[PDB]
Parts: sequence; structure tokens; C-alpha cells
Amino acid sequence: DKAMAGNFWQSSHYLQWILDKQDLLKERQKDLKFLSEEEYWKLQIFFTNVIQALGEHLKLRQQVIATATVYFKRFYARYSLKSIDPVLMAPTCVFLASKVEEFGVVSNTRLIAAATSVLKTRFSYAFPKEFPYRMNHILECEFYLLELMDCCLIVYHPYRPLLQYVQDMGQEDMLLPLAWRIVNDTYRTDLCLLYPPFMIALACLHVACVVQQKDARQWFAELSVDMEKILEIIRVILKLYEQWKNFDERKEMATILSKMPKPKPPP
Amino acid sequence: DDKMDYDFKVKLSSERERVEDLFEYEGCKVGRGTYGHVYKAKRKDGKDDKDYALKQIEGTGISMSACREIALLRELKHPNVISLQKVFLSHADRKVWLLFDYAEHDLWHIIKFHRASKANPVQLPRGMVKSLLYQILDGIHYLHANWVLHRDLKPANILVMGEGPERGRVKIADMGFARLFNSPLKPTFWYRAPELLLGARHYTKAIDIWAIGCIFAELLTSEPIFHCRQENPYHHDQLDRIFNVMGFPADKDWEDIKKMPEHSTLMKDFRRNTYTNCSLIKYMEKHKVKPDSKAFHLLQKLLTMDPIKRITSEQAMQDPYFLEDPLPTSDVFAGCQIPYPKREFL
Ligand SMILES: Clc1ccc(CNc2ncnc3ccccc23)cc1
Repeated sequence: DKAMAGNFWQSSHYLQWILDKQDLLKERQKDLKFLSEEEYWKLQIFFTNVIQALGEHLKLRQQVIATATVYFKRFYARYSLKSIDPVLMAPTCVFLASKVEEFGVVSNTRLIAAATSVLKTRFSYAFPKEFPYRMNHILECEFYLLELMDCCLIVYHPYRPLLQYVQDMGQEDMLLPLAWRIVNDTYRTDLCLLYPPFMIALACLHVACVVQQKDARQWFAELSVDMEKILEIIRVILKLYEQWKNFDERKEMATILSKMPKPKPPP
Repeated sequence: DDKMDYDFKVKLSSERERVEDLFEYEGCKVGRGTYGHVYKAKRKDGKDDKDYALKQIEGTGISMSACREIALLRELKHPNVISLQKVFLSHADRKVWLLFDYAEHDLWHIIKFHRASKANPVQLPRGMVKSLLYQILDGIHYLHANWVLHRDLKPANILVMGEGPERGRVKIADMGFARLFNSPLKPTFWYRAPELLLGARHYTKAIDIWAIGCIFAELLTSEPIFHCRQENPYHHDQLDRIFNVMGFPADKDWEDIKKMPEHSTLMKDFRRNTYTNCSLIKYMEKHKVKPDSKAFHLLQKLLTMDPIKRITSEQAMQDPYFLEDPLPTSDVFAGCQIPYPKREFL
């Protein structure tokens, strides 16, 4: 789906959903009354993994999964985890993302079946009880997701730029698998809300070069990019791998999920 | 939702703009379609006085078609492509409304008007035709450069702004935003490229350009160049119409035709000899268009039978036809009075 591919600089993604980091943390302070900053990041990681699991079950391509992940991050960048249960939002985001494509269709029964199966088989350490929402809840949630995102549905990602760079390097076999994999892991962070995709891509390719002891200093020099912003992104990638080392989601997530603020019922 | 936060829910509902509070439109339906119904609408909260178009999307919820149309309209911005102003999600009926600036005219009604005057004129301002064509190509080019195809281009889909700040400006509308697998094989033919009728499996830029060629022949003559009786991608009589106008392609004209799925059926049904004295030249001469005009030579590049030999939209905008007097005007009516009636309310 090359639709709009060259248009990032006039896109709703760039003009509306590259957020200021300070606005983000300010709107985050409301859910930090129940959760520490670690616990909020661990949650973020968890639901990235939940959304990925759903995408794989439904045989969606990575870009569609990324868009779903991004819908989810946008919604909770503005609103509290209590406003809509993120167990309901994650499959809603996947479903919506997938209807932005014309190659294929995700049916209602198939969506619900995928959600039920993935939580039971792959996330029973966090969820004792079965997926409780029916398709009518999904359709309701869709409307609130669409409203909140201001109907901005086209989302750019670093995979396309990354391919262009590795092809340009003449190093696709050595570096693409790793770099691609690091790009996936960036969605465990806020980076896609804070930098344009090609900058995340460059950061990922740099880290891949360091892990494979490949000298790329001249290639990067020959670019015209704010390298300090790139270094910013590398540091977030390196730190994420330190939080990943020290994190046992399987042991911790049920407890962090119990601390999440809860929806107020009606009078 | 029982377990969606109440405060959040009532707060969003208190602030949510509803289409029926902001616009007066009931009874003012101006178009119907499988895609959805269109109303002329005026703004209640009177801080405006322009007309607007309200499209109510057919069906409920967000279908794949709706989702893609919102997603792409939301991003595209070009003077010659209809511009989404606002989306309304109505939560009670789960209906979706899209808000556009209203366009009084279109080429289906403009052409029909001039054809009516043949009973008792052929596009009066000198460069109206040229100007229309140039703007159609401009907007199609924007879409093609964003890897967006139209896929359903025809005179009714080429709107023209009336009195107002955008007077006389073309607005391409009603793109076919969802086609499963980008396929014409999945659930009139006058504007369909021959490769479609022979079973092309995918829409292409070039199929849009053929349609532009057909529209341009229709603006020069007021007749659909490939008019056909209203009788699976293969449509025999429509192919018969194309060949009576154009002639039958020689092997050299369209080498890859033999790769079309319906090529063998074409050979079964048709014989080159049937069309031996047929050509675009002869067709357009009978409609008082000169074969050595720059208009004719551009038209012939646009109606090329082999899709790979068809000119692109960018090459057509560079054509010297647009440098020859009269130049294209940003208002296709070139300051003249608009003799075309306004929209009837269906
Ligand atoms: Cl032949 C024809 C018949 C009816 C219509 C009505 N459709 C419309 N009229 C005015 N502005 C519009 C803006 C966006 C989408 C549709 C619009 C168009 C062409």
C-alpha cells in the first residue's frame, strides 16, 4: 500500500501526531497517580506485545500491525487507561487498521475468535478470565477511536525508509533482518509519537551496524540529518534493551494490571 | 458500554457536534448511489452562507470502503480534487457523514446541456474545453503521484464549482477508494479501457488516462466517443464500438495484447477486416475536429490502445496544446456567464 507514500511532510501524521514530549508527559500525569513511570512503560510494552500477537494470528503484515499499535498509542497519549479498557481497545485498533487495506478482510467472527484465542493461549499469566467483549463492543469502541484520532488513519512507519537505506548501503543481507527487528522493538516506546519515521529507521540501522561490527561512519556522514536527534533515538533504543533485561512481564503484568485505574460505572 | 468510563462518555457526548444541529439539509437530496446519498446543506449556526455537500455513507458502521475513503480524503489536498472538510460520526444510528464544499455543476450536466442545444452550441467560452481538460489532468496527476487511482472516472464524477471564490474550478470527486485486491474482477462501460474489457486483473494509472481521453473526446463533440447499447469483464458490443471508432489494433500496435486473458475470445469473435476503414481520424473529422489540430494529436495519445503506449498525465500536461492560444484559465468559464442551470433536488 504505497498510497500517500511521498507525502509525509504534508501528512496528518506529521502535522498532527508528532507530539511534544512535554505535552505527552503532562497528560500522562493523570495515570501516574496510580502507576509509577516504570509500570506505565511495562504496560505499554505489554499491549504492544498483545497487539503483535493478534496481528500474527490474523496473518496481517507488519505494517498493518504497526498502524494498529500506533492507533493505540495515540488514544492513550490523550486519555487515561480508565476511559476504555485497553483489552477492548487493542483488538479494535487492529480491526480498524486492517480495514484501511483493500487486500483482504477481517470478519467479525474471525476478529472475536482471534482475540479470545490469543489471550487464552499466549497471555493467561495476565488474564485468568476469558475475553469478555462481543463484536457490538468492538464497533462502539471503533467509533470512539476514530473520533479521537480526528479520522487520521494513514500512518507512516520506518520500514519503507529502512529498506531504502539498507539497499543504498548495499548491505541488505547482513543488516536488514536485524535492523527490521530493532524497528519492531521501537514500538515498545514512545518514539513513533515523537520523531519522523526515517529518523527512527536511521537510528535502528546504526544500532544494527554496531551489533554486527560494521563500519558505516562514512555512509552516515554523507547524509544531511540532525544527528543529535538520531543519537537521542539510539539512547532510547539502548535503554529499552536495559528495561527489557530487567523486566519479567510474565511475573509482573497481572499485578500492574490490577493497579490500572478502573472505569467509573453509570449512576 | 457498561464498562467504559461514565465521565469520559458523557463528556464526549456533551461536546460532540451532531450533523443535524449544524446543517439544514432535509429534503435537499441532490444525489443517490450505492455509495451513499448527497444533500445540499446550509449552515444553521449562521457564521457562513456558502452551500455545502453532505454525504451520508451508505450502510452502518465503518466499512472497508468507508474506512479507506475517510483515510485518503483525510490526507489529500489539491485544488482540483474535492476536499473533505469534516467527518461526523453519529453514534445513535452509526451513520457517517462527510462534509464538502458544494459544487453546483458537473460535466455530465454541462455536456448534456450543449447536446440539448444541438436539437435547437459546443462549449461556448473558447478555452473551456482545454481548461477543463487541463484541470482534470492536474488533479489526476496529484492522485497518481500519491499512488492513488481513481478507477471510476467519468463526466458525472468531474464536478465544476459555480459562483463563489472557486468559480469555474474543476473538482474530481467520487474516487473508487476500495476495490478488493485492487481488482476490477471483484464485486456504463463507455469509459473503460480495452485492457479492462479483455480481463485486466488490476487497475492502473493508464486505465484512468483512457477515461480522461474519452471525456476529452466527449467535450469536443458532446457525444460519448464510445457510446454503446446497455446490454465477467469481456463485453463484446463495447469492444465492437471501440473498434468502429478506432480501428482494430495491429500486432505492432499492442504486442502484449496476446497476454490478455480474453485475447482468444477476441480472436473468436472479431475479424480485423470488419474495421479496415475505421480510424480516430475519420471519427473526429465527422464531428468537425481537425486531424492536424494540437487537440486531436493529444487526444490520440490519450486514447492509445496499448496501455503501456498511453501517455502519462504529466506528459499530457506538458503537451504543446496547452501553450497554443487560448491558454487554460483557472475558471473554465473565463468570466463569462454560466448558462447552465443549478442542481435539481432529487
Ligand atoms: Cl451528475 C451528478 C449528480 C449529483 C451530484 C451530487 N454530488 C455533489 N454535488 C455537489 N458537491 C459535491 C461534493 C462532494 C461530493 C459530491 C457532491 C454530482 C454529480
